[PDB]
Formats: sequence, structure tokens, C-alpha cells
Amino acid sequence: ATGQDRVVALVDMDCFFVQVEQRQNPHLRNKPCAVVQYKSWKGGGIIAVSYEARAFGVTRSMWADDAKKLCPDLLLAQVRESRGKANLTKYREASVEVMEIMSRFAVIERASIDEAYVDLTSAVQERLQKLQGQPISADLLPSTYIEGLPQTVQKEGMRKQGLFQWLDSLQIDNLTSPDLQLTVGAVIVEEMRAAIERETGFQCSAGISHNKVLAKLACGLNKPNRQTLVSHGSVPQLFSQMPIRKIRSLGGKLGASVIEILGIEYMGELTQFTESQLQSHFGEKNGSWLYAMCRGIEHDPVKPRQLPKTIGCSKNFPGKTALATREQVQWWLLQLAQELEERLTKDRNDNDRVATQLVVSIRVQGDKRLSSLRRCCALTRYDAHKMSHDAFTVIKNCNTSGIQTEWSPPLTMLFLCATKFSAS
DNA sequence: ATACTCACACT
DNA sequence: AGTGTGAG
Ligand SMILES: O=c1[nH]c(=O)n([C@H]2C[C@H](O)[C@@H](COP(=O)(O)OP(=O)(O)OP(=O)(O)O)O2)cc1F
Ligand SMILES: [Ca+2]
Ligand SMILES: [Ca+2]
Repeated sequence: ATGQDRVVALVDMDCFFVQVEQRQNPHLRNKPCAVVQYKSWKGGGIIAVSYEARAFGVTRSMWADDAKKLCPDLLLAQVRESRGKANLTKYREASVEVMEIMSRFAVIERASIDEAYVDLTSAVQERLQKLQGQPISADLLPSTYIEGLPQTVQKEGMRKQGLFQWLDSLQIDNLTSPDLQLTVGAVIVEEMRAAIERETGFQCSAGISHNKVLAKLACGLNKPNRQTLVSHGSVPQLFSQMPIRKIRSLGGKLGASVIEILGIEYMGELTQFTESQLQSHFGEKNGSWLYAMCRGIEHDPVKPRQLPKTIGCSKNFPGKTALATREQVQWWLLQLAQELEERLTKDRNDNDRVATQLVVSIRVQGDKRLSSLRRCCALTRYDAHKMSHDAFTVIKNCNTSGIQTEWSPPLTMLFLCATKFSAS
């Protein structure tokens, strides 16, 4: 089990929200700029940042006022606001564009609003046969980096050198060499990527490997507007100094405990442990997944799902803004059920499916976790009023206030979610 | 208080 | 069912 069965790619929309607004407003193209939401507070929090703006140190979670301190010629687009909260329609819609083009080439998994995994095992098999036996022109990979290769002084210099090496050592006669499949996979991704940009104007990076995690790690190595092949053979040296926290799902607490317990720092340092040990420290499934991953093996399938599994509407009310009156909780649930209803009706008409479960979650001042309480009822009709009232019914009892007009403790968050979808 | 999203595991 | 993690 060498984990070279599949060709898997993870494509990612370079500063997606910023590209979207930059396509709409040319006055913003190729400048330092960024997208924000809610300009009243500290100029708005920063959700996406161009690569010009990034050369000045500007990042996500920055206030725009703090970003302007680092970059005074930084341009700003603000997220649409509808009904008192941020409306993301524009960006969901722009994703839909990208995702539909990708599904022309292979079956994709929407991982996020702006990245999809692709399984190319099958597409590569087709391309191999129509390719008789001829070599792969370097010209077929004009934006592809080969990891660990080469082994000049300007960047594109070295990218040619490494691609030339890779291709030169390529065994194009054997149609089963995993390194050949990786290559063709990537040639397809150049095509796939070439079509995204011609047809949308959006640029994107991609990672090409054998499983979902490597695909994603590879994709971050050579951003923006480039794609990186990570062969199986580049993994020992890639992982030799790769920080554990850089692998998907190891950015969190689990990854932190991998580090403290075993006293290590880098993905490759896990190879020194037997599976039984890794299973003893982190569980049967984490030890197994970790044992396989330090060696570049992960079997997580690319799941066919170009479409989400839930539709969620949320607002936070930090600080003095926390809803303290019964009537207010009604008015924001009403706002929520409204964007929910309007978004759902498009989902039934665009995708032939209905939801049946309403999820209602709220946060409470003083509570430390994202959600303080989730509740659920049945969702029967796409009516804003029914939905907010029903959201209210299932949460009134949490009002600790004796008075009926107040709400204590003040609410710091309201969350609604349509789940459990079904064919219409 | 970036803030608002989504998937999935665990129980 | 709810809760919690990890990610965008
Ligand atoms: O926390 C978040 N909140 C949040 O709204 N988004 C939104 C904004 C972003 O444009 C889009 C994609 O997220 P990315 O993490 O991939 O960042 P990009 O801006 O696309 O650039 P790149 O991948 O580095 O080239 O989702 C991401 C978050 F991570
Ligand atoms: Ca992206
Ligand atoms: Ca992304």
C-alpha cells in the first residue's frame, strides 16, 4: 500500500473574494487591496487580501484601520450587507461558476467556497491511451513546479530546470508508473486551470498528488497562479522539515498534542513510531491515519459533492450589542429566516432538493464556546415567519429572565441552519 | 469584535 | 440528538 493508486488535485482560488471584486471593479486590479465586512467597527474586519497588499504585511483578521497603518494606498471593497448582516451571494455565485467548469473534467468535491478536490485517476487513464506513447512537452506544463526539483537565479529559471529534470527522467513507456500519472494529472490541471481563467478571469493555484492532504500541501507551496506536483518520492524530504501544523487537520489541538506528547516538530518525525504507539496516544483512527500520513499515504476519498450539505445563517452580537429584549431576538431571527428562506428557494429551484430540519443555535454572554446551545425542529415550508417563530419556540425556555419582555442572559449570537436535505 | 460560514467526529 | 474540532 504505497498510496499511489489515485491522482488527486486540490485547486484553490487565489484570494477568491478579492479577485471577485477585482473583476467587477477594474480600478482595483493589480493593486494592494482587500475585502472587508462591517466598516463601522475599526474600518471593517479583513476577510481576504490581494498579494500586493500581502507584501506590506496585511492579513486576515486584521482591522482595516490596522491594515491602513501598514499600507495607506490599500484599496477596500466591502461585503454586501443585507438585512443588517453580511450578504455573501456574490461569492457563492462566483464559486458556482468555477465549480461548474471543474466538473467538466472530472468529479470534484467542493471543500470550501473557493477550493475543490479533484480525482483524476480515470481522466489520466484516458489521456494515457490517446497519447500513443509520445513524450510530454515541457510546453504542456507552463505553470507547474516539481517539488524537490531541481536537485538559475530567478524563480522561473529554477522552475524550468526542475521540470526539465523531472520530464527527462520520466518513463513514458510504462503507463502504470505513478510518477507518469502525476505528470498527466498536472497537465490536465493546467488545462483545467487554463479554462477557469479564460472563462471567469479568476486565477488559481493547484496541488497535484496522490491523496487529498498532499494535494493541499502541494497547493500552498507555490502560490499564486502556479501548480505544484508532489510525487510520492518528494515526501521524505518535503516532510523532513515540514511543521506538523501545516497538514490538514493537524492545525488544531490534536496536532498540538502530537507535538507535546511525542516531543517532535515535523511530519517526518512521526515515521519513527509504530502504529500501535500512535494509536495508543491518539486513538485507533488517528494513530492509523497518522502512521499512514507521515509516509504520504491517506485514503480519504474525493467525494462527489459539488453542492453543500447545509445552509447556515449566523450573526454575532459582541459586547454591548448583545440582544437583551425578547422583541429583538424575534427581529433578528426574522432577518435570519429571511435570508434563509431567500437562499433556500433558490436551492430548491436550482438543485431539485428541499431541507427538512431547522437548526437553531444561540450564544450567551459569559459563555466561552462558539455555540452555547443548539436546538432543532422540523422545517416544512420555506416561510421566513414560520421559521423564525419556530426558531423562537425552541429557544424561549432558555430565557432565564423572570420578566417576559427582557432576555437574560443577553444573546451574543444567533444561528439558523437548514439541514437534512431530500429530493424534490 | 474579523465574523460569518461549512464538514465531520464523538457521544 | 446535541457538542466540539478544524477549516475556509
Ligand atoms: O477565515 C476565513 N474567513 C472567510 O471569510 N474566508 C473567505 C474569504 C476567502 O477569499 C475565501 C477563501 O478563503 P482562503 O483561506 O482560501 O483565502 P484566499 O483569500 O482565497 O487566498 P489564498 O488561498 O491564500 O491564495 O473564503 C476564508 C477564511 F479562511
Ligand atoms: Ca483560495
Ligand atoms: Ca482556500
